[PDB]
Amino acid sequence: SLDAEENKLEDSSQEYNKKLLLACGFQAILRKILLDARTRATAEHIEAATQAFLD
Amino acid sequence: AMSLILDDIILSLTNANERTPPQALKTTLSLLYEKSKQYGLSSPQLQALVRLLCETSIIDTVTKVYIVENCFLPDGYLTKELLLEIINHLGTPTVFSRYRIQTPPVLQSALCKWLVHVYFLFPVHSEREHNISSSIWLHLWQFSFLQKWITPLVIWQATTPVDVKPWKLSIIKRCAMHPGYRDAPGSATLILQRFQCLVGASSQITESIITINCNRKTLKSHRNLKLDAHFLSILKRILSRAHPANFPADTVQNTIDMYLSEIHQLGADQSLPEYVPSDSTVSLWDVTSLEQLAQNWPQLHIPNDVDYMMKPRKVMSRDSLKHLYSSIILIKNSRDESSSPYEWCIWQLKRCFAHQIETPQEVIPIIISVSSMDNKLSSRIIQTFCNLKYLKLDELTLKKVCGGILPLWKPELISGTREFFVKFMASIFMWSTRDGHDNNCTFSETCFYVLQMITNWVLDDKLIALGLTLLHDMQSLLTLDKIFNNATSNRFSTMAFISSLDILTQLSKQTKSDYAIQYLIVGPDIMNKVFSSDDPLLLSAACRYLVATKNKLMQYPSTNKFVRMQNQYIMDLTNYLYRNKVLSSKSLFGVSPDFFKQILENLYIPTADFKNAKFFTITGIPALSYICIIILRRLETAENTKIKFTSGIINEETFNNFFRVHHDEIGQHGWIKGVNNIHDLRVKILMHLSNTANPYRDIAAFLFTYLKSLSKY
Amino acid sequence: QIMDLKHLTRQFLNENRIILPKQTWSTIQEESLNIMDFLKQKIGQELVDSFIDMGIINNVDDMFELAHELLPLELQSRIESYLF
Amino acid sequence: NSSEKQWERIQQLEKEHVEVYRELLITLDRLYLIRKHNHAVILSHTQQRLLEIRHQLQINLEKTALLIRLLEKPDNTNVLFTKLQNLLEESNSLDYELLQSLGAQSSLHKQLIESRAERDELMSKLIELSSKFPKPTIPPDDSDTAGKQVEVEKENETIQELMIALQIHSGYTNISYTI
Amino acid sequence: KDVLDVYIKNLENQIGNKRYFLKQAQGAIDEITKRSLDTEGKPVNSEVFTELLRKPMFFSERADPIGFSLTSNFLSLRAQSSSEWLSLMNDQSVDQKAMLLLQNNINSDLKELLRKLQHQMTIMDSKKQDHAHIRTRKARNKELWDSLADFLKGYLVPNLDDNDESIDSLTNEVMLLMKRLIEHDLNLTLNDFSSKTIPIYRLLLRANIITVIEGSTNPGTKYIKLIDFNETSLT
Repeated sequence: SLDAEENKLEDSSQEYNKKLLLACGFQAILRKILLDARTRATAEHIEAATQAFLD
Repeated sequence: AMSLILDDIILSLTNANERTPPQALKTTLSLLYEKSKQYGLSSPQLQALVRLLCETSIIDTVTKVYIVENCFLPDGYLTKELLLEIINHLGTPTVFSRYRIQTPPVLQSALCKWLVHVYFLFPVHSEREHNISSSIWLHLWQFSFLQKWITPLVIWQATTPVDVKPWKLSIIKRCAMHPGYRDAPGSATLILQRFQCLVGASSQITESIITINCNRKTLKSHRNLKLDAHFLSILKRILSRAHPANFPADTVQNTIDMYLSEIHQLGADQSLPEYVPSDSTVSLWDVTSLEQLAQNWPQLHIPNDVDYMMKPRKVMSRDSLKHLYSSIILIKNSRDESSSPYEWCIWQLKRCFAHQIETPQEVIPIIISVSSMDNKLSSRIIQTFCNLKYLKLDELTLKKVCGGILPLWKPELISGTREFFVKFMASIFMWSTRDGHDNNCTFSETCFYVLQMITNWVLDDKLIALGLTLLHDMQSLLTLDKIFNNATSNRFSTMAFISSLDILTQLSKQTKSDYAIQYLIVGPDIMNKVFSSDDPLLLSAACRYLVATKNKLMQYPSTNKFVRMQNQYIMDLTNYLYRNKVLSSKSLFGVSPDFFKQILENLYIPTADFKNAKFFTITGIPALSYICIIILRRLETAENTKIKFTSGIINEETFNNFFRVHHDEIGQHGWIKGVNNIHDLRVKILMHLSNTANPYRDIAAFLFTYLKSLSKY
Repeated sequence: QIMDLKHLTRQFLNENRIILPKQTWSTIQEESLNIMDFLKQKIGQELVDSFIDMGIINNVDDMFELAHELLPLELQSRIESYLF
Repeated sequence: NSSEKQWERIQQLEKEHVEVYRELLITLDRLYLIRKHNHAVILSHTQQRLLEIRHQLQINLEKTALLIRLLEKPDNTNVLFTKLQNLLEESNSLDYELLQSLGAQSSLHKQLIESRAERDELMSKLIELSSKFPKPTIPPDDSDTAGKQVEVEKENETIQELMIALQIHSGYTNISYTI
Repeated sequence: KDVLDVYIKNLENQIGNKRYFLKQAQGAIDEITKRSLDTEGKPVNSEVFTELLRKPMFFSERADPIGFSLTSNFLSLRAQSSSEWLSLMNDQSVDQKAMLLLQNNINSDLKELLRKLQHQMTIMDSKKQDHAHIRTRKARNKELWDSLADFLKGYLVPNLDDNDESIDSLTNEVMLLMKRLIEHDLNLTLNDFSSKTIPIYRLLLRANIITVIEGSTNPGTKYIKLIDFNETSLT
């Protein structure tokens, strides 16, 4: 679930909302990295996304 | 009384605002604890209590969930106004309701769990309220916290495969593949497995099942629905005590276990919509119990699934009343020659005679069960199928119909039924005893059924004159030489005759009824032939009839047509059974007494000591010749004699031989006590015959009551 | 970070390609660690602007779409009543 | 089994013998009248029955001579005597079961008729009660281009589901089943 | 084995003799009738019948085994048919025993149903609100549109972007959006949701009730479509 990722962030209503937003952002970042790895694979390993994620 | 006390306690809990008592609220809560476990919190009280719990926040969520667990014990059926007050408090605040105070999700899951526990107490929804509830509960299934417990509600309500619309599957699957649910796959899979059972293969369902796969562990962990047994025990107690014969412990437990077994078995393994016009029309299939059938009676709706309600129980299931379906359809619309069970039964018979069915043995009891207890239908099956036309088609099926329908049938019009049944039975007699088809108990069995129908008639007056005439028209057929004989007799016909001869016996025994004795005396045509027959139990039936008909002929004078032939039967059946003097008398059975004398010439017998008197007694008549030997050899064993009569036949000749070859002991002892003369032996075997354990008791009874020589028994 | 990581991205993975499950997950776990540390550094509502700076979402409607796709329904409502 | 084929042939022959015997009796008693008269062959039913009764009396007198010339001195060694005792003890064995079976068949009938009396007394009360209930009226059964009837039946269903969704997911405590 | 063999031979011989007697008697009757073929001869018998019942005919020989044929053709056909009758009455007395239990529990349930119906009649005809909602298809649709509009006018509109109420134009826009949704506009886009009626889109989205897939022709817009509550597919 997303509560797992929310709890894997600190390791309070407004703080709870900010934590949920941060967990959603982390999951979106991971999905973008995996999609970049998929595009890299169609080009031809996930590191081609980690080094490209220097932003 | 008590319910007023409980209403007062709930009102004390409700108005407990703006006071903040230290412990008075605790005392009120304890009073509720102890008073809700006793009587059962009638449904308006439950509605007020759930409203108090969800809206107010005087007590914290711990005690609120605790009193949802241990106090929400309904005593009735959960009126549809309580389910709404629960649905109205499930959910979360939203842009449109940001000011509305949220109820704690733990309390909402507790309410859904309580709804699962008392699901067998839901009211029957009106075929459109059901279509709305089965969508409300699906939309409430998307909130994760109350998703483990709304899953059984979506499964139990998803009967009627019309409730498996794909827009539901678009929401089920969308929540299973969703990251942040953590318990959706093991619930979506159960809902899909239920939907699968309901609508067959449905490739969409099975391709959605293997997309959200559960690893056989957190699917079994979800099949096992753990209903609190303490709660259910208290609930069964409260229901049984509050409503006898309506929620008894056995049916409540069977129902709870049926629901749990549905949820468990999930993983192992309907005509058309018709625009339900009204908002309150409780369909018939949906009705689970009898109380719901009676509450929703004026609003009932019998659909046109006759082929389903007819063709193929302590649970309060939807099929709990499938045996009452056909009965509560002839009631809604009065029995009209166009009802569904009538026409269904008739069409199934028409397709059973013309062999257009796979297992008649499975649909014939369903026809006999609906028509034997309904005269308006039992009277049309008789007019349609009880004829020669449907007898040559199938005689094995018509016999079952006549054996289920005829025994109970009183005609509406006395007039034209005697001719009808005379024609029916004459046609059966002709068809059954035809050339090449010797006999297979078709006429004798159907005749037997008719005899039962005639008993039914005769039992109630206004038909006892029609009944007793059909009785004699049946006796005039069961005694025809082709089917009732002395050499080739086929005991079928002699066994449906002794039942007709007992319809009369029971009549002649009872008093206070109006029927001429013309209907009680059989007539020397048929009767003489019963006496000259050869089987012992038919002769016993004739003797039982003759002995139990004198108290009805004493009242009549001697110069009567029916007290002269009745005294003729006994004048000769007594000198054909005991006092063998058929040669000195005249006209034994209508046949002259010198016919026997001439027969006994050229009729070879080795000895000639006592020939003409050798075979005309109870010991020598070919009917009771060997039964008397058996009675003799049984008296010998009962006395432990030491001479052991050395032949089987009893007559004046062999007896003199047995008494001249063992004269020394016979005088001293070693044989039947009183037997010293042949007549002593014939009286001993008669006295042994009149013990009520053998079927031939009535011969001894008749001889005793009519001879006037051995009347001392 | 093993089975929960396998579960969270099932909807994203089952649509393009299944898996290349060799040494990736540990390389994915170190990336989870460093990305979490980077997000905490960055946070150390405007928050949506700092999000937009990295996430191509470009606005708050895409953030609510992400929330709808990642959170459950009782949190989607909570996030809507906070972003809007 | 030689003896079993023997006894089967014996039974067939005895059945044939009895058929021929009865037929010969009937035809002889007809020939007597046809000779006394010239063509009278339409004797009445009460006389056709007297003929049958007399034939039965003659048959009874014929087969009670066998129970004398064969049972009075029991040989216990002849093939015929040993057949009779295996035939006189088989017939009346079921005479108690059979008699009982009619007492337990006219005892189920006594219960069927009372069950049907109860059904007829219940169903009439039930039908009267059903009639005394207020029957709900039927709608005006019109037929407006049934294609449009279907296109409306599915147009006022999406409104229902949309209403249920907008009510559940937004707010609106007063949901209810009447959408 | 041979005693029986000569017994069968005697039986054959006697059946032959009796069949010969029958043939000769039928021939005599046939001939006497052919002497009197006047017209389908059948007159009543002039009471010489009483003379026939005085004397028998066909006295039997000593070697005639008809005393054994009758006894055995009758004593065997009687123990063979009484067993069939017992089976017929014992497979009919189980059908009746089953039907009796069935029709007795049916009668008990009908008795309870009558009790409950009497109770409902006693408590019903005073003021029990028996006012159903029988409507035709078009009246149902009209009432549903009115209920939708009242829901938007009463709760949905007043709680949506309520900076300044001005609900008339707002409610008309929301109702037009709902109309375009229900009627499957096939061209409704997220751009038709103004910054005032955008919570409508979020409510239709959180309910998992729409599909916001792209038009496949323009990658900027995403065509909104209502889930088909009407389509009934394989499932």
